[PDB]
Amino acid sequence: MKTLGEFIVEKQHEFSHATGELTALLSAIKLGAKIIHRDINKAGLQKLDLFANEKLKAALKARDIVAGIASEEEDEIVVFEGCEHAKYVVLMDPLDGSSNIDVNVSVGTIFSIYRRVTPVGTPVTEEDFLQPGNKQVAAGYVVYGSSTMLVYTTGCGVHAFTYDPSLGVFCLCQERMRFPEKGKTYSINEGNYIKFPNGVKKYIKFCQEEDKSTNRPYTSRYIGSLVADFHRNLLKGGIYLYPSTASHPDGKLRLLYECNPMAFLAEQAGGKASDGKERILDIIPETLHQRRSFFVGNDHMVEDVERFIREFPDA
Amino acid sequence: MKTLGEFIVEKQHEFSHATGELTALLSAIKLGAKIIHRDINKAGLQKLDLFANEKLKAALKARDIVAGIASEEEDEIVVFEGCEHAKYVVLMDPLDGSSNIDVNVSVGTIFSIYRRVTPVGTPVTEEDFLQPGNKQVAAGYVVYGSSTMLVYTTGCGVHAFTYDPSLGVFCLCQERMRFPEKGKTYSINEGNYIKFPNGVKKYIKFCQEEDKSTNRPYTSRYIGSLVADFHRNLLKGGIYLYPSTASHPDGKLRLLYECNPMAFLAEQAGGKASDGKERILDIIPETLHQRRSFFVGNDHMVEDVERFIREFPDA
Amino acid sequence: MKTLGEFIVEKQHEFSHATGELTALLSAIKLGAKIIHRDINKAGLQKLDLFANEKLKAALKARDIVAGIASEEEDEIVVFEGCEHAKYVVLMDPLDGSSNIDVNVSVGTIFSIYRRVTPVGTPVTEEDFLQPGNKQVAAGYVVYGSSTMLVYTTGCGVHAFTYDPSLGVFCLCQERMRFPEKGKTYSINEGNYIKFPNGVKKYIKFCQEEDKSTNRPYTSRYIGSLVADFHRNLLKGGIYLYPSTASHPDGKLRLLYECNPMAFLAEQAGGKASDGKERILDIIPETLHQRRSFFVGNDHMVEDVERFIREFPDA
Amino acid sequence: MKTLGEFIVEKQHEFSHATGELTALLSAIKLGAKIIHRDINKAGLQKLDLFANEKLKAALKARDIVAGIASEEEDEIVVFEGCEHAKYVVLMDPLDGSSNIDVNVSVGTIFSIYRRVTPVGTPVTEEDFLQPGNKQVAAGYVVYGSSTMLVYTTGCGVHAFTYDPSLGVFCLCQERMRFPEKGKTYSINEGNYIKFPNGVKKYIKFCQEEDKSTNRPYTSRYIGSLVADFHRNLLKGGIYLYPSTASHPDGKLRLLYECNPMAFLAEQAGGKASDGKERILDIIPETLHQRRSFFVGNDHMVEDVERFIREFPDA
Ligand SMILES: O=P(O)(O)OC[C@H]1O[C@](O)(CO)[C@@H](O)[C@@H]1O
Ligand SMILES: O=P(O)(O)OC[C@H]1O[C@](O)(CO)[C@@H](O)[C@@H]1O
Ligand SMILES: O=P(O)(O)OC[C@H]1O[C@](O)(CO)[C@@H](O)[C@@H]1O
Ligand SMILES: O=P(O)(O)OC[C@H]1O[C@](O)(CO)[C@@H](O)[C@@H]1O
Repeated sequence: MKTLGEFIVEKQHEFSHATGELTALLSAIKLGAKIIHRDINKAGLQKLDLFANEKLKAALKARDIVAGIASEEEDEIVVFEGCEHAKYVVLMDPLDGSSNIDVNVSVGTIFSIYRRVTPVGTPVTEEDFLQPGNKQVAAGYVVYGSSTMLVYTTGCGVHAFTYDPSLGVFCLCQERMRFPEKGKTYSINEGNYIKFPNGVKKYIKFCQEEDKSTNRPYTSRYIGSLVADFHRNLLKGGIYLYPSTASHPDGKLRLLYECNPMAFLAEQAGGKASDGKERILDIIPETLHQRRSFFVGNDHMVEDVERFIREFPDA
Repeated sequence: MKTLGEFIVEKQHEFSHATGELTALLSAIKLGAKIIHRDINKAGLQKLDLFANEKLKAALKARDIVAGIASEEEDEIVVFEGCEHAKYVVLMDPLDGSSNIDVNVSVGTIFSIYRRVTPVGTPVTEEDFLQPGNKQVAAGYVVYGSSTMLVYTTGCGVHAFTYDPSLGVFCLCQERMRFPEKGKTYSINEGNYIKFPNGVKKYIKFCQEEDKSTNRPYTSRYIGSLVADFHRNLLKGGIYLYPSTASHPDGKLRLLYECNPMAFLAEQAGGKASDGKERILDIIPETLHQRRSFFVGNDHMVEDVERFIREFPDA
Repeated sequence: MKTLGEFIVEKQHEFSHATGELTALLSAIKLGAKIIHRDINKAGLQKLDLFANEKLKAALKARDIVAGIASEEEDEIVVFEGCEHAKYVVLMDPLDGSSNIDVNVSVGTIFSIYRRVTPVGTPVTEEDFLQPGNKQVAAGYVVYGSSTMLVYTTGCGVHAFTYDPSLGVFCLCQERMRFPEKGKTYSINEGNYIKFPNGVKKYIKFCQEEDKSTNRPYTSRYIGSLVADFHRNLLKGGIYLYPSTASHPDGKLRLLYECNPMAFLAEQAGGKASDGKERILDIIPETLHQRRSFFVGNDHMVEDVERFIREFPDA
Repeated sequence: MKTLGEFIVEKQHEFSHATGELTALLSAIKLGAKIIHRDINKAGLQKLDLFANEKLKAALKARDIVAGIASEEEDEIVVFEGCEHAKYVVLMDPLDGSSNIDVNVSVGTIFSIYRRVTPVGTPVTEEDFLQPGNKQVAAGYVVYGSSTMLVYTTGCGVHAFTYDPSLGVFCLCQERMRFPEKGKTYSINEGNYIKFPNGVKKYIKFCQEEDKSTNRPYTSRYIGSLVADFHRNLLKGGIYLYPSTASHPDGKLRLLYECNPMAFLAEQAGGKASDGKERILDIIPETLHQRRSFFVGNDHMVEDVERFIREFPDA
């Protein structure tokens, strides 16, 4: 058995070799993950979003390693007083899958870590949080399901750890997660069908056609939690889609707090992350809460989606 | 706080007032639930189906309260040697949602309890397991999600309990679960679209139409675990569908191990359970592993499905 | 692995064959044990005595199996309203080893169960609680140490179970506990030396003499918790002593809440329990809070104590 | 609530301000503590000494922060291959209180940390482990009792943390532990009376005299585990004694693995640690497994012991 902290130490080559800092950063994350897990694993016994938000903020501030954070739950960025010396910033989706807490269905936490651009000693600015996904030095998520797992990458593969309640520690369970050769599952809220872009509706149809030669029709799975749907598709192969709709002209997901980190992860796993046309990681952010269409998963599936959008433009 | 065992004692009027027996029966179930939960909550650290199966069988035999069991994992019924005196039989789906174990997604256990028809002292026969759903004296499920819960009914409402890891006991969290007034979510594997009965495809379309007056289009949620999808729809309102397809001419779900218990539960919660035409609970079983189309959830939604099937017969 | 409840079922011959009742009784005890354990295992994170007291009382009342209880923490007996039909009474030392809670040292719970003498339907009276130890139908203790264990007897051996935090259940770990052939440890608060009866001081000296032929000098162990000292001496052999002193003319331990149950246990394990002269179990109680000198453990050691008291009377 | 790791960060002034290293060191310790706790909390469900030994060694090697270790269970010192660059060495008593594991009585782990004297890059030598107690830069213990706690010091007070099973993390419960103004408990194995040094026997007598003005006679407590007896005496006041006997001419405790660390702790808490004549921390070690008489606890009590030894020399 190998713990997360022991793995961090063992993989010196990652994170620009600043091993000491990576341990402090993830230590904050897992502590928050342990705390949130505790409240969630006893939910029965707009509320937990705030709790997760506060717990993660406080833990990150307590390691005196982060200069400030950006949260999907907050309007502005949060500058940690006394941490003007820190050189890292974190963006996070404290609790992804809000509609799943009360139903005892999987939810998760997403985090994205960037190295600040603004001078140390001084206070961080939106400038530090509006960097393109391709500049992240770290990203990952925590999934609170039948078991609680932490998954992350720094640019050298996707590593997964499982919390062992018997010990109270996270243990390595998979060192190099990779999408399988092909996918056969699509995850999308088909309820919003009529309002989907025409190219996406064509793709859906494609998925439902009978062609055993290509494993079609595909299987449909949609948990309602991006972290949970992503996790499954990475292990079993599949694609997750959330295009623009009536309610969300520019998609629903936040580009900075959700799209980029999951994109950095999908890619490090051999997958692909797109907004239907361009690479999510190369998009230049314009606002802190900018949303974006998201298509992530097996490369061939995302490509298919991209192709249908091409051949069938304008919803 | 009130435990499951203390609730059993307090609700003497239920289970034909044979309180002592109900406690032994559920004690077996929760023990199995605790054991399975342990292996599942540490899965990372066709396999668990067998483990759950053996654990539940052994626990039920150890209470010397059940005469024999029928399992979805077994070809024949299991007669408990030395229990020919027992007067109850149990049918069970040890682990529902096989495709979810490896992905850390919710799975569950389903159980159905009948009073034997064959004379005590003698060994139980399929006759005891081929009774119609409306004769069950008890039914329920265990859902292993962000938290582990046990849900059951004996004919007087649906009761839910949450496992408290801090104590190692199940506590009441909801004494009378009821479907809300209306539902706005449909759960079905849309991947199998083209092969669905024509009436179901029409219903799907119905669900996707824009009519704010009726909360349409509906939301789409499909976890892939019947227990998890059912649980959510009961708390939030919704319908779960699994019609006949190419792969499953008579639906996929087993009538005795899955349909009947969930049906007894849906009904006790104010919902409705149908195979598209008739009431699941009044169907006379023909074989031990008989499958059946299943439509369960809010009454108005099931009725809609029934109506479309009527107006659009033959797939 | 075998659980406590499964062991209860398997040993039908015990408890006058009223198996159903024994399960309800111990179920109350272990629930209280689980609850107390939870608060104790997080003490750091005259107070717990009250908490343990209330929790045990409530659990016993909730099984609707006990008519009333007598507690070392209470002045009077407690009559359970609505339980006038119950036919069992319980005496208990909710938290034995008060001076050990704050220091993270072992403490325990002791319980004694009698069948009532007064007519059912009517309310129990002190008469039901002032019966001699030899009439107990059940007795045992819970020890909260490095691990939490429940130990009990109904008159057919001493059975021990260990709480498995991984499962949240008590498992059999020893079905027939017996004192070893000989003991080599004495447990007494030697601080109260000068005030000990002369016969006891002689015995102490005896214990400290050099005579390898008899394993002397003996080892001295005194945890300060009767349950913890008893437990060790039963597994490893030894004697526990608490004679009369300046502060306690009639010993410190309560005859009904501490002496009798531990005596019933010592005896069932092949040991012996005395007040220095007579058998604890045959003493006729005079008051609810009557105290008594106590000498329990390996038979040969208790006999030695009895002999010195004889040869050296009057402190 | 504040975690151990967050406290480490907050107390930068300690450990020569090399905060990053202290976190890695204690991280190893607590991981070992979590692992051992797991096996101990399920002992029922010469053996654990070895298990604790291996687990602690491996954890320390995995942080790549220690150059080598000295264990009470090992004949020679252990040089960590690949860690010749490390600049810290650790001496440890993996499992203190061997005679307590099987009886579910408290046991603990003791550790002592020194900065190496030999050149980095090269392999550590006994020279690095034979330094006097006053050169330790860190010391502490883990006590596995009703709850599991970690206690340590670097020279600025004694800090205690309690493991929270609900979270799987150690939380601060006491930042500055100090012996109370006076003590009233003595901990010694009085079984070895006749062979004790004459001065110690006089002290024992002293402890048993009646003099309410000085809280005499004192209370006697002896758990059999040095870590557990020490812990209690520090919280409640008291003295722990283990003089030379027939079996142990130079006392039983090891000077390096037990005496020094506990001494560094006693002192940092306002107490005193002596071998009956000189200060334990200033003794120059001669051998790796050198034993020594030990008298630790409230300063006035140790002084009394020292005085009686003076006035009554030669056993
Ligand atoms: O309810 P909808 O429209 O399907 O949105 C679900 C999506 O929203 C989120 O809950 C929040 O971004 C995602 O986790 C999930 O994929
Ligand atoms: O993979 P499919 O065809 O969607 O089937 C999923 C269904 O099968 C089961 O896993 C087994 O009955 C159900 O729990 C679930 O609803
Ligand atoms: O503090 P003392 O006088 O040694 O008494 C300790 C005894 O008192 C109790 O704490 C209470 O009866 C026992 O558990 C223990 O054996
Ligand atoms: O069995 P004895 O001689 O009292 O020795 C007990 C002492 O030995 C140890 O178990 C080992 O050093 C200590 O923890 C304890 O204080």
